[PDB]
Amino acid sequence: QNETAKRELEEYIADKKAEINPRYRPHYHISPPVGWMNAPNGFSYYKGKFHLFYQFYPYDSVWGPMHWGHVSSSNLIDWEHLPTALIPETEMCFSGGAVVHGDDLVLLYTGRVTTDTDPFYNETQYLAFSNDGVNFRKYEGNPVLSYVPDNSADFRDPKIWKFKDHWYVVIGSSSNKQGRVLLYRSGDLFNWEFLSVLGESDGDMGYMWECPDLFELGGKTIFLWSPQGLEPKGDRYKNTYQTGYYIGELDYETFEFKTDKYFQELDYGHDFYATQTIQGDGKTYLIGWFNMWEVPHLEEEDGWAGTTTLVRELQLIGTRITMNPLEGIQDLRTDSVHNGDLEPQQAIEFGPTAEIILQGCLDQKIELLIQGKEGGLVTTVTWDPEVGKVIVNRSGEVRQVEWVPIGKTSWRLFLDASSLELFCGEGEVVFSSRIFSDGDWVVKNSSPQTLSVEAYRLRRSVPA
Ligand SMILES: OC[C@H]1O[C@@](CO)(O[C@H]2O[C@H](CO)[C@@H](O)[C@H](O)[C@H]2O)[C@@H](O)[C@@H]1O
Repeated sequence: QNETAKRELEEYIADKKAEINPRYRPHYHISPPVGWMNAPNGFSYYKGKFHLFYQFYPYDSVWGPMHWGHVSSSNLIDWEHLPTALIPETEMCFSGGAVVHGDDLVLLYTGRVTTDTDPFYNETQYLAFSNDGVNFRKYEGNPVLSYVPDNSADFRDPKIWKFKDHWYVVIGSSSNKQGRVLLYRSGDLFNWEFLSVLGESDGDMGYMWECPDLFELGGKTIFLWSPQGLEPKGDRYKNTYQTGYYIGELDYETFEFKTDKYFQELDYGHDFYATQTIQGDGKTYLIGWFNMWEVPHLEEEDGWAGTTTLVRELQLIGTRITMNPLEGIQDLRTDSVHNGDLEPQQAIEFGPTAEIILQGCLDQKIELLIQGKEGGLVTTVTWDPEVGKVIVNRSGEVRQVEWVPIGKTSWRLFLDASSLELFCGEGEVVFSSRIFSDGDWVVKNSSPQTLSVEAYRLRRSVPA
């Protein structure tokens, strides 16, 4: 590693840290120490700790020359910052995965380099290694994988896993302005054999397929990815770009992904894009970037942008991936703020953090009004039984979906200094939206019915 380049960045961060307005900084969501965060990267388990990286531009609250930020956790709730894992050189350090080989945590990441031809960039897969889980050195012979079908300039966001005697990777690409994902495999992590175009847009599924993922859940293969170029369709695909999944079966003989290509959005909120998953304890954990491309970031002017979501546990119930907060998220709970009846127009007061478990009768309207103690911008969460929809109105911008409850009719709502995550029922309908208002959260019952509300303040689990 370049000791000069590193030390200079560590001291830029340690100094720039004092200029970070804390007003919107999350208490219990992963945020960059300073500057810009986008897609989470290389979700891994190495030496008794979950490791997570992320697309990181230290020097400003907007996108720029891509670094890998780095955090670790015992419980997937509390996270410590580590030194910047990857600093760009000739290549920007674009998204990718991480896997444990020997004593080593191995990062497989896309290196984007400039060119002087129409695309004006090229994408290949770079290796970096660590034995201490702190310092990362790039492989002398990078890139280890350069071949992409139709010589497409788009070739990014490898998700690597081990099955039998091979590492497999799914990688995002385009061709004739159609999104696609490519399956490769290696015996040694250095030499990569192309297997198949796992899926491709027929025209209606966008021009680029970012942050692909592939894993088993509920006895099925999930292809989870971030397509760009979907048209809004009724209530769906309203965000700048989408994250969603196909259900099917990956055949490890034919390397064919057999699916009906029934697309579903994972998260119905305003600010959900680009996911990572890991499997352990017989569970499937997922985390996403808690922002959206080409829309205002109200925290930008405070010298930072972006958080992750809460880590969610996945299940496949029928045809639906449910998301729920971690079983032990209740460890965040400090003060018990409310229990039982919350009458019409009655309000609950928090600090910057809130957990609310609410139930009403689904025969009548449910509505929460969420706003700062000192007023400012409003977010409303509504059950409208006329249309059978959950509606998150974030400062006038609507996200809504039909909700057919699996079982539980209760909602679990998590507020952080500048975020909202609504888990409806058993997690079949989830909204993740960034929210901003003036001061400590006040939540008012706007419903024409009394709600049952269990409410807590939540402690910090991440740095300022
Ligand atoms: O930081 C690059 C990293 O982010 C992803 C997913 O968000 O792609 C981004 O890259 C470009 C940044 O301007 C955009 O063209 C693209 O739309 C944006 O999503 C990953 O694909 C990539 O590794």
